[PDB]
Amino acid sequence: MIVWQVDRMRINTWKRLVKHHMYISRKAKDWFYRHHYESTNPKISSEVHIPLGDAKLVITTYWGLHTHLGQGVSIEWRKKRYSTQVDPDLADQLIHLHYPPLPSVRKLTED
Amino acid sequence: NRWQVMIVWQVDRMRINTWKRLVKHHMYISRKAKDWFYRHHYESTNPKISSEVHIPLGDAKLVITTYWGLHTGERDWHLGQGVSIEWRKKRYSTQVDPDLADQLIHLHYFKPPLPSVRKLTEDRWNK
Amino acid sequence: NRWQVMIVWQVDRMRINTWKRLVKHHMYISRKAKDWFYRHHYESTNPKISSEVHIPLGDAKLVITTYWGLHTGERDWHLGQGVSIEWRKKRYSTQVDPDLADQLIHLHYFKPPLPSVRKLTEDRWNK
Amino acid sequence: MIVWQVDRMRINTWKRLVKHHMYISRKAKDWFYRHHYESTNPKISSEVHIPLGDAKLVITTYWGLHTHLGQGVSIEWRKKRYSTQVDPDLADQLIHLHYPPLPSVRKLTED
Amino acid sequence: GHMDPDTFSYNFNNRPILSRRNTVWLCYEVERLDNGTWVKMDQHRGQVYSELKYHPEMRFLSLVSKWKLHRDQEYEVTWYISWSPCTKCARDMATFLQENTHVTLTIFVARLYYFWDPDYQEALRSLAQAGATIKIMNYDEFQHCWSKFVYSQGAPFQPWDGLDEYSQALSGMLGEILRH
Amino acid sequence: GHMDPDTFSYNFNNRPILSRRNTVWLCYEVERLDNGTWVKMDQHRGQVYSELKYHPEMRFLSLVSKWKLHRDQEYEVTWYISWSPCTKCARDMATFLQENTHVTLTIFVARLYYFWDPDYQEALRSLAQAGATIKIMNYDEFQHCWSKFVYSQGAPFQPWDGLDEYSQALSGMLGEILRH
Amino acid sequence: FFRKLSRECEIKYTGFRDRPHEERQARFQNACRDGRSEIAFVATGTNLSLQFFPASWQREYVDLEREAGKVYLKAPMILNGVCVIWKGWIDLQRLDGMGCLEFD
Amino acid sequence: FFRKLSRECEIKYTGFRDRPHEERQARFQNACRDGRSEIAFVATGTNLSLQFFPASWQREYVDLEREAGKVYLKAPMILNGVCVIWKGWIDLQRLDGMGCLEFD
Amino acid sequence: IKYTGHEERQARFQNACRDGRSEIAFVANLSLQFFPASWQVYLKAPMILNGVCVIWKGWIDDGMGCLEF
Amino acid sequence: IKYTGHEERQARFQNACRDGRSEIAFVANLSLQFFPASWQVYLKAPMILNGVCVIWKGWIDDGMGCLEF
RNA sequence: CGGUUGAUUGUUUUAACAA
RNA sequence: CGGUUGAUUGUUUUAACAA
Ligand SMILES: [Zn+2]
Ligand SMILES: [Zn+2]
Repeated sequence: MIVWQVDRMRINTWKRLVKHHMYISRKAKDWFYRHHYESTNPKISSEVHIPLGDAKLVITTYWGLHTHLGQGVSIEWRKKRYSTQVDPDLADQLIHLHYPPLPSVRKLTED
Repeated sequence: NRWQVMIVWQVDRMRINTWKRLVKHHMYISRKAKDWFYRHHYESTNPKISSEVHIPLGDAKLVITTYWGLHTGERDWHLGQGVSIEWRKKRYSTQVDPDLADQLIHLHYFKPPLPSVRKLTEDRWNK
Repeated sequence: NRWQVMIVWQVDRMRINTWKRLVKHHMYISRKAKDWFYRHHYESTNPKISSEVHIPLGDAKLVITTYWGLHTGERDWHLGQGVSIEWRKKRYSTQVDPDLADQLIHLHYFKPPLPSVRKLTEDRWNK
Repeated sequence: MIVWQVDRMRINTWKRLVKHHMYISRKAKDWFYRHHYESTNPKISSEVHIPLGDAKLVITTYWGLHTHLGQGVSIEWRKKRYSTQVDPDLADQLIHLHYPPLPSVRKLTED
Repeated sequence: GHMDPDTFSYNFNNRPILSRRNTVWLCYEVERLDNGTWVKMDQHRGQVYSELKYHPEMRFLSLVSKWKLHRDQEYEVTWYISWSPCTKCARDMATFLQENTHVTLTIFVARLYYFWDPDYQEALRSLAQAGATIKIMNYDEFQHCWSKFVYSQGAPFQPWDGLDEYSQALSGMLGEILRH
Repeated sequence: GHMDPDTFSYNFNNRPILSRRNTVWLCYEVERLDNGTWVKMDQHRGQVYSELKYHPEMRFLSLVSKWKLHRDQEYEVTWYISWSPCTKCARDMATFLQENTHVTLTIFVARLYYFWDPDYQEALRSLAQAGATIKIMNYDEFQHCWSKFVYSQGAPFQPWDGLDEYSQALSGMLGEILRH
Repeated sequence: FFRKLSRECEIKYTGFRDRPHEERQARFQNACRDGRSEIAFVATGTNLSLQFFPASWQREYVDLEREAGKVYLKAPMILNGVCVIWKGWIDLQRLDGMGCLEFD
Repeated sequence: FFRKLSRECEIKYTGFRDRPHEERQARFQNACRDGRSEIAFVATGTNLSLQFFPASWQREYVDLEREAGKVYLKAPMILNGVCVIWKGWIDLQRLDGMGCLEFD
Repeated sequence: IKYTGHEERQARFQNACRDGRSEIAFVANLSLQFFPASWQVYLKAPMILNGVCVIWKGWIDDGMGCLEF
Repeated sequence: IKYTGHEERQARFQNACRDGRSEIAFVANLSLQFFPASWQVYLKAPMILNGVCVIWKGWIDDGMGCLEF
């Protein structure tokens, strides 16, 4: 798995914007938000599922990494059991095609 | 979609605080309104109820419920706080205007001024 | 090293503010002490003078100067504010205790209470 | 000239500690502090002269650098007209031998 | 000691998961060690609310700096806070306690803020290691705050439903976090 | 409108170089554009002091957020501040003004904070480019603040020595900074 | 008291007055679509407000289907011991309209 | 009034009570060495304070040479129309000592 | 690449690699994370990236690693 | 090394180098500063560092620079 | 560093404490 | 996202405004 080092403030802004756009703005209401307690991995902060046709794009935010504790983001395309690591550049187009500032993977992932 | 309809008089924060302090002062310090029941906000299923004052009138009760965190009003200081007054007897509730509520209070019960609903609910920003 | 010696009575911030407000109220609102001259802090070469009140007594003047940003006191609320009272005539100045200052004020000049130096300078934290 | 990129907060802490130790603490009272208006260079924030026997160690803080405006520090040993660029490691010993936390070049310069 | 009962009841509710308490209220009191006994400071106690950019811990630190406490005396500071301190607040309190060894701090929390977050766990652990005592606010300190910091006008304290159960659950969570 | 005269005289002294004014005082007033005329808001005006970690600009931003100003109305906000905003304050005010196009801001400064600092110069220039009007507080606005925000109890305003000279010098410095 | 509301009365929505008009329209549409959020209508001339709390918080309806671009509101309530109805309508764009009391 | 100060009176230095004792000693030594900083001595039993302002802020001396580890203070002043002297001494370590009024 | 986590650091690296049940980080802000399979020195890992099945192989004493299809 | 200050950036680099009266930065947080003499592409600069007279020489299109005694 | 103040020195930061 | 609230949703943040 590829994890990009990110500050906690950017993670908080990302999760706040995601919650806003699936609940209040409802522009991304089709998305799913999985909390920490629904994940078996103790290091996973949160999961964001973006439905893309049959497939789905999963953005997983991690906390408690020893990179002194660090946080990270992992983008992963999922076609049923099939999975693939995705760079932010591909995720930008993948989100723009099928879909407060909009929640963009590039802004959160960029250093 | 099922809705519950209540007439809420929008009142600024200062008047809400003055009403609450006057009622609590007359409940414990100057025990003239010692029969009034003050139910706190956590005893109501409505998430936007700040306070609830019960005034026993005979076998019925006049309930004055103050709400916080409501929608903003037209005026500058109507920031989401209001007051609704009703009269209930045997699970039959009817909304009551502040003047009638004050008349009932003076009929059944009647220096820091006495708590009056008319002064609390009057709009000083629209006149 | 040349020094200037002054007896400063340490007084908390609340009493300083009360004294200033009472003096200013009696200078302009209730003009009984209308002859008192209030010189501000920027008119004194001393960098640690907060205020200066001049009270004309005959051909002399009783000067009450309040200081801020002094050294901390022994008590908790002696945070660096104090008051010093003196009597000056023809460039001859002598320090005056608060009781004598109040006696002079009542001899020459004499609801919000009248400004008294004894109440301002009295230590409520040491008794 | 060698200039190390530093945040403005570290520069403020350095100047505050220097002023403290030459005025109130008086542990470094022999030092000299040259302000902005006594320097011909418009980019110089401040100068700190540390007398080291006959020689002197000059620590010059710069602002307004286009590195978007950046600040920097330059350490320079001076023996009369002779001058030399000095790394923080040498300056540590040079200050410790002849002389709130103490003002250390390494802490300010380190990234 | 000027706090309306509604604010106290809303903010100091001890339910472990409370989603609409966006402000942090901190009541503070200070005691001084004189002649071997801890005498309360009547004028050195109060309560402070929170701002979006200004947390109550920073305001209390500023108040302590302004108080000019004697360095040759021992002070014991009791806190009653609705939310447990965040990472920045715990960090700053830890370094302040390290730099101020003459004052000790005990903290009662109505709720644990992000008790499942590893970052908040290490912040709380560092604050505890700095010498601060972290406790869960039970019914006794709730009544003490009601009778001391709350402008109840003589009204008796009315505990909310499930106060003891929430207190026990938060005590267990705090014990797990602090590795007792 | 509750400000003692001593605080105003000490903090709002307009000497360009003032070394012992460590706190920032900001008086604010708001006007609303109704029927083509600017009507003053009597209850939307006041004054706020500064904290070591909390600047008055952030407190004013929080107050504006709490005011719930109508987005379909035009607001004009006048500031009277002892020190010109710092880099962070100018940054935040610039982004707030960019995100709030229905409100305009005019600022009068008693003194220019670090007017020789290039960082503060670019901060002030960015704040001006964001739409804020920056002016030097002359005798007229000093008298207005004395009669409006200062609890003078009817006492007349007493200007300090060299007020006009300092005002002219600060006006020249501000004109040089803003590149008029 | 009844005559003041019955004779002349107009209502408007001011739920989020600090937000842009399009966002206000979207928020009002959402709150009317799902009965999980309160909607308040303020009389322009007074401080009186009509609040439609969800039934979970304690023949009254809010609807959009009657007319496109309009919201129709029916609220029966017992006021001062007599049952009355509140009939109102506000259009989508301006978040404004007419609302008044009648005898049922 | 005079008798209260003349009979029993003790003085102490509390200039920086929030700082460590060594820093307090250093600050007091500096302020006594150069006449650019004020020094205040507080009577323990009252709120009375004796402040030695520098002469630039408006036979009185503060000195260390009389005894090692001690500060001696002489302050003539006209109080209540009669000239009096204030004689005091405080030792370096404890920043405490004896100070009293006398007739000159 | 470089490990992010001196004697205590290398002891932790060694015992974490020998026993497992922990996460291992290798920064390049790109970083490779090694998680235990229950949560769901030479290094080799098959991973699908942008639709192709690339394999990342590397070594650490600091070290060097690269991905090849 | 790399210049810190795209078309506007290179135009500013060019005219600043041609005319002068400005500071030029070259970061490696070490950085080389070129100041006009009145304040007191190939790059060459004699400079005394740690008591020795080293000479820093480099080139920029980004670039490469090194110091040699 | 209370000064030809170059400004995070010892902050002067407070609506009623004597209504 | 006023809910088996996972917590920066529309903040509920205020010593006297009726002494
Ligand atoms: Zn916090
Ligand atoms: Zn600022």
